[PDB]
Amino acid sequence: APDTSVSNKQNFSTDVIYQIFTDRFSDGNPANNPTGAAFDGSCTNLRLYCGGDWQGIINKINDGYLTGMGITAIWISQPVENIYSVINYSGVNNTAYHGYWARDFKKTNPAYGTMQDFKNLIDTAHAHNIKVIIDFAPNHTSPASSDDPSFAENGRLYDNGNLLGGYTNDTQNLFHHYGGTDFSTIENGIYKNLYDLADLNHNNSSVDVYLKDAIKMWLDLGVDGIRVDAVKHMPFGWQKSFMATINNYKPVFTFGEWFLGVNEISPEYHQFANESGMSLLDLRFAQKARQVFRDNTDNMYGLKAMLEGSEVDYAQVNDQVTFIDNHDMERFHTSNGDRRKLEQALAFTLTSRGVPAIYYGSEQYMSGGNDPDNRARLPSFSTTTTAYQVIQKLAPLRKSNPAIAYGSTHERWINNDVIIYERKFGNNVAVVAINRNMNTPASITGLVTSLPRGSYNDVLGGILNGNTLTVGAGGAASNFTLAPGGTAVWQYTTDATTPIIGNVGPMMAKPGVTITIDGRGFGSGKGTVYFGTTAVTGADIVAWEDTQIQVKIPAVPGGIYDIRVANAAGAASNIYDNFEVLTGDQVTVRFVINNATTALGQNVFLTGNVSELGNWDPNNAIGPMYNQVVYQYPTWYYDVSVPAGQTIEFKFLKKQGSTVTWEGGANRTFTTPTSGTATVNVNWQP
Ligand SMILES: C[C@H]1O[C@H](O[C@H]2[C@H](O)[C@@H](O)[C@H](O)O[C@@H]2CO)[C@H](O)[C@@H](O)[C@@H]1N[C@H]1C=C(CO)[C@@H](O[C@H]2O[C@H](CO)[C@@H](O)[C@H](O)[C@H]2O)[C@H](O)[C@H]1O
Ligand SMILES: [Ca+2]
Ligand SMILES: [Ca+2]
Repeated sequence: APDTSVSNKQNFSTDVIYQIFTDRFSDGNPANNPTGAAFDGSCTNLRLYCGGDWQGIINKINDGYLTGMGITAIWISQPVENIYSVINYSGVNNTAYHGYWARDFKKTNPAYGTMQDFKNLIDTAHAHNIKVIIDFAPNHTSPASSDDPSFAENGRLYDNGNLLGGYTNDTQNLFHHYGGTDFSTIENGIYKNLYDLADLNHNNSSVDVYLKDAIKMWLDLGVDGIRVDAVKHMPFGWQKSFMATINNYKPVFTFGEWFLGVNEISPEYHQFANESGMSLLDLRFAQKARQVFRDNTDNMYGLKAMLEGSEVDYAQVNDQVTFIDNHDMERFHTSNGDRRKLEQALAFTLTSRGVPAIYYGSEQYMSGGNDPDNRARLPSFSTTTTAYQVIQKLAPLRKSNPAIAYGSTHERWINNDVIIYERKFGNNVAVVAINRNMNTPASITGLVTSLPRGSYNDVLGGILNGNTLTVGAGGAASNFTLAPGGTAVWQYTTDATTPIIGNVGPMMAKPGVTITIDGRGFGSGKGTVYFGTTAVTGADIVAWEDTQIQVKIPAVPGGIYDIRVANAAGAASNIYDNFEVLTGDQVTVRFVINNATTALGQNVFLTGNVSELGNWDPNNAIGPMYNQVVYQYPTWYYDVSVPAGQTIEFKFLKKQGSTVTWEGGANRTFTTPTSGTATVNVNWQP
């Protein structure tokens, strides 16, 4: 199948995602609406159900509203059954319209529809070449007070109708009971409760296996992607085993949100984005795009520097999901805001690297403050707004032009208010020019591009005051004036003759998993795939064609490998790095060490003899370990993903700056479980 086929569940950079709060989009079946205090058909109380469902999305795919726009992926609210309570917080009533207060991850939320309606949604979407991404929030169940069991449904968790337990009188320890987080430390935000949400305990084998069987079920129903909620609030080691479960079973694109405050970007934000096996929502992209296109708190050098920083500080910049607003921020379009600012921000995101997500209602110029104001029902299904037409013209180029789906980003011209960047992949080119200044025309001189000679017509059709670009010999464009607010897109596509890899998915799996390598110039004759120096040929390559290769991972040692393709004539591609071959299936083990006293700046880490523990390299050791909430200093603890069913050797070590202090004595050994979790409790060997 080609790389752009709806069948490619692993990579999404040729797609445009439309993010739908299911309840606020379209009520196609009123019979399923919540009644009573839980419902507000006028949708003026934005904390209640307004009635929107999966038949509403099916109807908007069928009648062409979403396909007319060129949307190839929808991201919907979490599909699982939620609590039915109307909770009153300080006079204001609240319901699970949002889908985040789960109670059974194996059933659907009936307000959205039945299992047959979810299947009709998947088959309709797929028959119209639309991929379906779902939210999945394995961090917690719902609001609960252990002191007051009558509040809400007391965090209760069910398994396909069978009650597993509640927050009050949790004798099985399905949940954490450390109090509520004050967000002071990452550790404090993982093991304590977020607000009043019953925090699930993933170190309990029953919660662990349940959440993994639950996501496999949704993979079997045909979903094509998962957005994992609250990744900043769950142990990294448990998330790595959760990702391994998906990838070793039916790998689909998975991403989450590490939230960063205004310009406060974290290393661990990037660390996790590189280590976990999942992609992140690009907060830095959205922040800078609002600072430059919306609030004018920074200028085009700020935007250039963020686009320059991302290509090198993300391992997979093509898997980062970009956006300009979403459910957690004020809407980009404000009341006194010029609509052209939104239309430029949209054209920028749709032609920029990554996987673009469009928040529902953007194209209908919705405005609103933060939650719940940014989640109003969308007011209209007009197919003639300028923003609808911008998406309609640009979104197809993700499928048709490999430079927008996969290419590099190079600023070809810039000043305080203007940027012209080129996107490049092999022979394919796209150039985009944006003038954010709404009163001054910008005089463009000396623009050089990679386009061949020709008179390129603006793909946007002049809608955002764009112009034709006249390109001469050597990519030099003749000068032009970019209109106030002007935006133009020019492109050229041809076949590549050489292999170029644009994306690989999944990026972490064990031997024998089929990975998808997407790009151009692979050719129709089966060739060779390299994991490091290891050649994979013939029947281990499941499918080979010019834009897509599907190949089984060879039985190589666990660790990080570079991938490379050679077509049937021996021409080799660029190197796709940072691919993690896992030693096998994973389980998360908690490691606890007592009597490890440290100095100022000295922390405890773990390493051992498998790639998952860093293969005895102190710089690739796991940690720093934790020591405040589940256990207190001098006892340190940490949840680590390790290969299932085998004996690993390992040792702990303290590290302050460059000095590694190893504990003495002999190496420790431990035989990991086949599934579920385990705890290892040891004492510092001097
Ligand atoms: C819990 C969230 O924490 C971090 O993001 C916050 C961030 O701290 C704020 O500064 C920013 O202004 O808003 C973000 C959303 O609160 C973290 O990195 C996020 O990834 C995480 N996001 C999730 C988590 C929850 C799960 O409940 C959602 O909240 C919902 O639950 C509350 C309480 O039940 C409801 O009343 C809300 O209406 C729901 O949105 C967040 O929206 C989601 O983004
Ligand atoms: Ca309904
Ligand atoms: Ca947690």
